[PDB]
Amino acid sequence: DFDDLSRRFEELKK
Amino acid sequence: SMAALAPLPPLPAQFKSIQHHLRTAQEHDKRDPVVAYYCRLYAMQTGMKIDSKTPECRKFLSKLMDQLEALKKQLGDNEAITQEIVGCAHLENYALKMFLYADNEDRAGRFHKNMIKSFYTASLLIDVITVFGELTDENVKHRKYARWKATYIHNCLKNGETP
Repeated sequence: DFDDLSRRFEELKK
Repeated sequence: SMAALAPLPPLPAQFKSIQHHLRTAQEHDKRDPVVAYYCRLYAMQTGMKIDSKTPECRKFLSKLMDQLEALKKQLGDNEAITQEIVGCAHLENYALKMFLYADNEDRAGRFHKNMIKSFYTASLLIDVITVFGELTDENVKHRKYARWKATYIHNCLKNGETP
């Protein structure tokens, strides 16, 4: 799902 | 002493499939924080795939993300964290080292918990490096071989027979 947790996860990878 | 690095909630039953990857993470918190970090990163990615909305699962993943954010900050100026290529190699090569340790024990006919755990942990670490993208053929081959050996040798010793 595209939720706030997946958005935080993507930020780690940046 | 960062509060976010303190223990997580109990693992939700939904996340049984990443229990051993999380255990590997915590066993490396002192020994190798790079491994500790990427094992958690895999657990986070995998847990989100499984269930990010059931309240217990959402709470667990939220605390895991807190801990990942804290741990990334604390690792600071670390090449294996700032450069994905190096992080992947670090984990792949650590997996290879314990794989080759276990292989050496196996070839010598020395069967014991440590080499069983080394095979199994190598297989868990190859799961983990899927966070970096598609596995290589050799990755797939090593994970399969390592997990087969861990299971096979464990079962033989449980039954008192030489593998």
